[PDB]
Amino acid sequence: TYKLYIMTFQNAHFGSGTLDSSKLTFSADRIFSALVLEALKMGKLDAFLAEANQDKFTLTDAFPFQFGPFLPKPIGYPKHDQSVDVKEVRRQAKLSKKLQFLALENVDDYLNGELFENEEHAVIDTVTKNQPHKDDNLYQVATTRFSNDTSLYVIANESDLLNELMSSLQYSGLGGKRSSGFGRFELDIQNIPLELSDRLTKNHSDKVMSLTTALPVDADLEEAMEDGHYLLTKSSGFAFSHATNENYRKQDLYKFASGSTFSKTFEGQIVDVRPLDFPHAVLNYAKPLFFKLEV
Amino acid sequence: TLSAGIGLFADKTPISLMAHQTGELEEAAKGNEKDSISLFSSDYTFKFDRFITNVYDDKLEQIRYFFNHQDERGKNFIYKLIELLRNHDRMNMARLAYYLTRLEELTRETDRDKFKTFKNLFYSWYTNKNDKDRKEAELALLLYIYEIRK
Amino acid sequence: ILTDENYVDIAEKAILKLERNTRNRKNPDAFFLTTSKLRNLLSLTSTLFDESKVKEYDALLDRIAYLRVQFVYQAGREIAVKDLIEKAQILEALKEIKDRETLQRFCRYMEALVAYFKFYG
Amino acid sequence: ILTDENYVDIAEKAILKLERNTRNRKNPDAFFLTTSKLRNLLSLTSTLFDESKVKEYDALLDRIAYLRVQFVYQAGREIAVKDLIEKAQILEALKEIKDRETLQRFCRYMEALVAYFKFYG
Amino acid sequence: TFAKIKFSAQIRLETGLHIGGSDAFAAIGAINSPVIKDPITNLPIIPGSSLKGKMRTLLAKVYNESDILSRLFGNSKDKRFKMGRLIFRDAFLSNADELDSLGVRSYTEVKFENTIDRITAEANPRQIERAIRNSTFDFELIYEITDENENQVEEDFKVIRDGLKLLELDYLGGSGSRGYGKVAFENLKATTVFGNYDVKTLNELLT
Amino acid sequence: TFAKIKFSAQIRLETGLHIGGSDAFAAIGAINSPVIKDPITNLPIIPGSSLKGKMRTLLAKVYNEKVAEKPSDDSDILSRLFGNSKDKRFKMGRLIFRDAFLSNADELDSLGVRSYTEVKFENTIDRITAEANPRQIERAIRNSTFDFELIYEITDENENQVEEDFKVIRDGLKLLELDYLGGSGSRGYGKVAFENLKATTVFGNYDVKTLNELLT
Amino acid sequence: TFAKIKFSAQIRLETGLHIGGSDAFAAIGAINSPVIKDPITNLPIIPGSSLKGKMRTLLAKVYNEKVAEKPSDDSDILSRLFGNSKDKRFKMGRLIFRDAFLSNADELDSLGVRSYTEVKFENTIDRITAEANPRQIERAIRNSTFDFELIYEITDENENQVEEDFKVIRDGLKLLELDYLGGSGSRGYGKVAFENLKATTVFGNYDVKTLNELLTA
Repeated sequence: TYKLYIMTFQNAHFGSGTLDSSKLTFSADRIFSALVLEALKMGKLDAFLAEANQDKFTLTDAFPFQFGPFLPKPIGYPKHDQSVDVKEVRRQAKLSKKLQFLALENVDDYLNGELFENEEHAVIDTVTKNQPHKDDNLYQVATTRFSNDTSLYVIANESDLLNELMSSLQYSGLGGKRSSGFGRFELDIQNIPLELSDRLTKNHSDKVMSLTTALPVDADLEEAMEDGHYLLTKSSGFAFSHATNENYRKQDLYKFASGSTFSKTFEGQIVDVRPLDFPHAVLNYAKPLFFKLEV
Repeated sequence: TLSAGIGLFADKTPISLMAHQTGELEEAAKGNEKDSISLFSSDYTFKFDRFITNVYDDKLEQIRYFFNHQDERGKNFIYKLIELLRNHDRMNMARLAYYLTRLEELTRETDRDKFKTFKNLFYSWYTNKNDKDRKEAELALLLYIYEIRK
Repeated sequence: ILTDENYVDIAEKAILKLERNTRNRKNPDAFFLTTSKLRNLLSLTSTLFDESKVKEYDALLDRIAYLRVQFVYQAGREIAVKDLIEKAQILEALKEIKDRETLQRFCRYMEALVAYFKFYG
Repeated sequence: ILTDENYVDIAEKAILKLERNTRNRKNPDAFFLTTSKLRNLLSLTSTLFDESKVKEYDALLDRIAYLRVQFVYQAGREIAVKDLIEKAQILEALKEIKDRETLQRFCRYMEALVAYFKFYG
Repeated sequence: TFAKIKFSAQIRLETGLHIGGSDAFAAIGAINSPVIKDPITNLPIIPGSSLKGKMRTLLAKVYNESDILSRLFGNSKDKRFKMGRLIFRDAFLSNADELDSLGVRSYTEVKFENTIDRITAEANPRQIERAIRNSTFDFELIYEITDENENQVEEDFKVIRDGLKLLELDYLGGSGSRGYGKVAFENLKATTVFGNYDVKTLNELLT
Repeated sequence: TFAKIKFSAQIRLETGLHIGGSDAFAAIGAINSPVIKDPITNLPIIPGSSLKGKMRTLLAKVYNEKVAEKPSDDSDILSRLFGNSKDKRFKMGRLIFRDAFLSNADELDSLGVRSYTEVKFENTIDRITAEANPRQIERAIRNSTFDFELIYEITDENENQVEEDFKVIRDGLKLLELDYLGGSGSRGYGKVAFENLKATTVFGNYDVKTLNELLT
Repeated sequence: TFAKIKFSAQIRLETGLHIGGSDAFAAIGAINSPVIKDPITNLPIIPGSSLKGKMRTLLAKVYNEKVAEKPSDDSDILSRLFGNSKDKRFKMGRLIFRDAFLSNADELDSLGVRSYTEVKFENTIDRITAEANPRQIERAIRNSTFDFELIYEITDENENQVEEDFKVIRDGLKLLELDYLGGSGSRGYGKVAFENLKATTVFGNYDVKTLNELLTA
């Protein structure tokens, strides 16, 4: 709802299940799990976790910032408004099938219908590292390598405890092989454009688009399946912990995805996906910050 | 029409490294315009309508017709042609015109017509200045040295 | 004058514009200019085309001044080299060096003259 | 005086500034100065332009003193060489050697005189 | 207290580098070993893991038999020391302008090189691509001060100091017994960003 | 303990070097075989790889009982000094040959030297038909001195082999003064001369003055 | 076994030799065919490439039963000494002809010598019109001498081929006394006397006292 937190990476590894892959953006759950792993080692987590259970604060996953904040592609929102030249309009539905990011300057034209040939953010490399003179020593690490002006901007509550944490994520880095040269960024808190904060709702019952991955509360998940158009994306992985000496596994939260269009926008959770018989909680942040489409 | 992408890989390389880069060449050959083969690398993206009728059966036949009816011009002559075919500024046109005309008289005087019907036919598709007759000559010489590698 | 995009096509035209032995029909259309008089001119420039790589321009300007000596001197001896420096505008181009990248452009211009001379007969 | 960037254009101007046989119209505009009197002057300097490479400057200063002898002496014999050392400021330049790199600059200056003399007629 | 001090240095290549990576296509005449590069700028890079593994194997020969390497580089077991307190970044080849003023064609030289059989006496030519002499790369190294720490913080400083002297005595690259290394750290300063920790007395331990 | 020592010797030349570099399609009247050089300064370099390959194949003729078919078939004395890719132990072992970088750049330029590389012209005569085929090959000049250093690491895995590895190293530098070190050396070239050897420990604590008598 | 022995011999000139150098920026009215020189001392040099080039071509008339037409058609007694590129076991080949430098720079300064390279004017006379064509070629001077190093390898193949190869090396050196080390040769410019033929060991162990009997025979 409040000020967007522009973050310039220039090298980053973001997950997608494997190590050979690296997604462009990182979503709400990862950056929130970075803060809790940050506020723990400041000895400051209980001021954040008491804040982490309030209606006051929002959080949003990354989107490319190329001289202007961008947005997801609405999931199936453009309608089929032309039975002419099928030889090439199916090829048009090939390039406009891996696009997934739209600029805020023209996201209203996309709902109104416009092609929007996709621009390039961070061509993904895949460098084959090793370990010398060992048995089974060739892993392979992908890399998002950003295109000289593109940043990522979580959109969150302007909170002074939040800015103290995310000025230290500049030096611990987001994403994958941090402590190896990945994910280190430099934050730059800016302000929201006026026609973007116009539509950063959370509780506006209309044809509303999500801007983050959200697992709804069970009273809202019944009706949100009816008219929604969503992706599901399988948030999982190993739970990072200083208190195990054993790499356990999270309990596989299947969320929605950023860009899921919906009606009567629901309220989300902080899903304790801790493994069984485990000391602390694994928060796995999932509550939506929406985006009105026609309003 | 279809499209293909061929990739050479060494022995004992993993199939995931192997199957991925071939997929990079197929999606590169889909973007030539639509109808192309992509030999070994993204910068040999030829149409099939000038890869079979020009590279694989026309130019490679004539290169193989030369370098078996002689013992003189070995692999070293072929390799210095590849540098001349790959850089290709305006200055290498002159340096190639000098390089072939030295060896036209350096050879033994029996098979001088064979070299002269080779060099004036090789210099022909070096200076065409449409790029469609030159990169084929580079790919035809890659497929010849790969066939004679000891 | 010669830029980077034309100095080989200039030198291709200058060999064609140079005259030939129209008489003495024993392998005719041969040049009055000979190979060995032409390689004496490139032997001056080829030892500067490789000291342009190593040294500064600030030390080579003594021999670049000397190329106007001997391109004139070789032109004065034989009338065939006299025509070469007129057709190929060499004495015009030699007074226009001023830096490393034109010195290498002129010394590649002399190699283009030798290349097409060996090519055309 | 002559620097490295001008001593050939100085010698080009000095041949043009030298007079010609305005009378005796049998291949006219020929010089009073002849080739063989000019090559006797360069035969002094050419045997120092190649001992400047080998030897020190500290041993050549006996013959560099002798070049002021014979450029004066050849000027005293024939009035044509008398005009050459006036037009081409040779007696001024010869008193200004002082090191190896000007000795080679003066000895290339004499070669520039022979080059343009052979060139211009 | 909580702090994240970093070690900004300018690295310097007294010989070449060769940090390889993905091998696409040899293509006859084309480079038989292309050095790793930044796929946007096409400038040679030094990846941080190539620094991070290199200065830990050197310290493994010094501080081995562990405990002081584990807290400075991490360990998959040992619940105390996962994400062990050193967060590196890749080098960025700062002087892409100072080399051009010195006069240079491209930032990556090509070294020709071969291999002679012991009996056949027949060669086997490489083309090992290098990154040229006296290029400087941006070197930064986040060491983290924490509540658990500042008991052994001084004793980690006598390791990372020693873990950069060894790169000045080893190669940091590929094919290092054949040259291609000899890297030097100059202007090695220890600034503190986001913290409160007095970095004065450390700065005389570095010089 | 762990230690690295350093052999700061001074490679002079006599009958100057030609370590070939870019043998690509050069210019027409230019050098047909240029020496390897620096992109920064365009000076001659003896690379460390041509020192290491020459020093094996001379010590392979001395310190091998069985005649090796390949560099992976050396003795235990060469495979640990010069590295071996088939032994479980002797990978990455005992020597770092740094490149050489033309120490007397000012001393040569105080003398009559114009260029640090001479270009000797050279031909070959066909045996029947007596035709010449000339070549211009570049060549480092005679009185250059090159900074030569090694790094000999002692990784606490031998504990007694230190004093007899230098008997191989000093023997290896005696053979390069008799063999030619790189290039067309059976026709004159090469002939390096190692001067002012000094073993000084840089890291670790190993007594070198009891060893510096082996280098004399 | 492995041993390297050394032929420390000494070239003495007689009517001293020309060995060409391009020197394009040489002069105009002076030396247009310079001798090759040490670029720091500017002294006349006999390079090893023109010492090795004679001794394959002079010994091609003695130790080739079949005429060559190329190197690597020689008869395995020249190949094992000098080397081939189309044989298999004789590529590196038992002879490192080190260059020879001007040794007696002090003896020539003791006598009345100004410069170490005399210059000769030579005048191709046209046999009709009698018109001249002078050249100034540069040559080393008459009583110059040269330190002639030569290094012989003995690997684990020279069982008794050490003596057989030294019948060859004292067949090519005493034949250069009858030939001319390159230059012009048919106009003087070549004759040399190899003084002080003296083998010695520099590495390994090999008895050379049975070798200094046919070198100095």
